[PDB]
Amino acid sequence: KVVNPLFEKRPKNFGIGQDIQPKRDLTRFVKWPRYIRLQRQRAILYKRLKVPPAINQFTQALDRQTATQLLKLAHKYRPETKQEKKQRLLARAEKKAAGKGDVPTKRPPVLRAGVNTVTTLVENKKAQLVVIAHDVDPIELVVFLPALCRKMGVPYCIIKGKARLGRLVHRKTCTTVAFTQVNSEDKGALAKLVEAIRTNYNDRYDEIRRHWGGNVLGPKSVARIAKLEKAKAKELATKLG
Amino acid sequence: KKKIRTSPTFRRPKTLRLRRQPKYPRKSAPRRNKLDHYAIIKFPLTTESAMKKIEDNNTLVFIVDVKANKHQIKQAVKKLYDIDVAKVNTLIRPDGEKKAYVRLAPDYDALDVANKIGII
Amino acid sequence: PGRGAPLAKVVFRDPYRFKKRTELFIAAEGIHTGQFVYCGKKAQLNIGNV
RNA sequence: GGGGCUCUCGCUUCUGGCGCCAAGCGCCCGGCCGCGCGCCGGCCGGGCGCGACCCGCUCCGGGGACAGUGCCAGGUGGGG
RNA sequence: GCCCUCGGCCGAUCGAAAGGGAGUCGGGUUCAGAUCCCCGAAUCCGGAGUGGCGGAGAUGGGCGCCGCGAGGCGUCCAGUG
Ligand SMILES: [K+]
Ligand SMILES: [K+]
Ligand SMILES: [K+]
Ligand SMILES: [Mg+2]
Ligand SMILES: [Mg+2]
Ligand SMILES: [Mg+2]
Ligand SMILES: [Mg+2]
Ligand SMILES: [Mg+2]
Ligand SMILES: [Mg+2]
Repeated sequence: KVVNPLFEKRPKNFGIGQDIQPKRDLTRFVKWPRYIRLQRQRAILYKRLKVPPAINQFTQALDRQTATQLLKLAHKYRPETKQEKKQRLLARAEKKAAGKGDVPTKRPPVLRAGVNTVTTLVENKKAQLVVIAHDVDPIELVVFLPALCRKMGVPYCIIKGKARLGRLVHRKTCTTVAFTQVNSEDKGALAKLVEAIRTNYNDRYDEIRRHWGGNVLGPKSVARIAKLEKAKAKELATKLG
Repeated sequence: KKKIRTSPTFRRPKTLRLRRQPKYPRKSAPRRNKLDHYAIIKFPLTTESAMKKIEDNNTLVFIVDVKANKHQIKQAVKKLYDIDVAKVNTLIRPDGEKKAYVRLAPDYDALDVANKIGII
Repeated sequence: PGRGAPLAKVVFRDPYRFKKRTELFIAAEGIHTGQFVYCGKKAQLNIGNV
């Protein structure tokens, strides 16, 4: 009603040979740096190639629910950092001086970290639950653990993120963590984790041994193959019946 | 929903560059200027041509350091003779020394300046 | 120079930025200055079209 | 009406012109007086989205387990 | 200082005292120098934040009034020749 008559639409059509193209998204068509290209092509290669089951088993990781409750339990058993170890030591020194002395005070259960520390616990049957990161980039430090945990009978699970395990032990990255003995109020929670872990990893280790990975072609290759499969099936169906 | 790439070229992103904040000076103290004004002016020329310049063109002829330029010669003559100069012409002699023809300002006379300098 | 075939200087519009692109086509016989040449899948059969 | 069904899943050919840095629409965020009852009277600025469809794993295309490369074996080798 | 936006000489650098390359001429002067010194006429490039002076932009019409008229006041509209 009061709109100024001078205003009007000025549409530009972007057909071929007409008004120049708008500045649209070209992320798909970007000359990327070589380090970005290398890591993206490495991901595709793991999808193309036959991935042996010893390497493919780490693709099967814990679900988001179970990972949360596992880390939630594991947070109650974090190794103490440098600060409160000093406070524990300073309190021990003063308590020793006046006047208890030794006072072992039942050294609390703690989460054991490091691939070398955990593998000795598994060999010694002293680990109750082993948690293995799925993205140990030099993937030889843990390819033997799932088989070692199976034989020794300790339940083991694979979790997403070596950084999450690292944050559990106040470090950048932790390859594996293990559950030694646990407090009584947490035994039920650990028991609720073990039988679910044990159903998904230890019980089906035989078909984990045979489950190869990768061997999936690119979407363009799949689409054109499917087009050809549909291409003749549209006349074979008419042929039959 | 806004991280867009309107160009098919990836360029190195601009990251801030800190200015140097050294924890110690590399040299303890700055070296004094060796080309001071006593080094710039070595000695004045007293040849027949030099005398001709003094009482014809109101010009003082000097032998100066080879690294001194016209601006430096101008300042050097100004402070240690308390005179004002109009222009400085410079050549390098075949013997390797640099010679400066310093023309004084009209209100200054090159004859009494040469008299009190001592090159009459 | 060194070539016994005329070269045709053809100016196109850049489809993505406001600029003029200059090409150096090999001149097919019969093309003249001021002629419009059309390049693409949908170009029609004429002397000079690509 | 119309869906499994096909091309399109398209905007440029008579001219020696011009063509970029968004119009428009929608949703908001600030300041102004102020109907002074709130989507509510109107004025200066700023942002986002659609305009410019969605998704995806190789930039696009052409070769390809060949070519090629490394090592050895036989032939040729007054080019040396 | 940071952020947004824009930004391909798409190649460092070197390579000509005969190629490209703004702008100095006349007279006088020395034993030996002059388009370089002196005299007199110019000229190119660069600089001026507080802006150095002028000139241009840029300074006209409409309506109400005062005023014999000329000329004045208020308001409105123009004005990148
Ligand atoms: K041979
Ligand atoms: K031979
Ligand atoms: K030259
Ligand atoms: Mg340094
Ligand atoms: Mg010189
Ligand atoms: Mg021989
Ligand atoms: Mg560049
Ligand atoms: Mg050079
Ligand atoms: Mg001579």
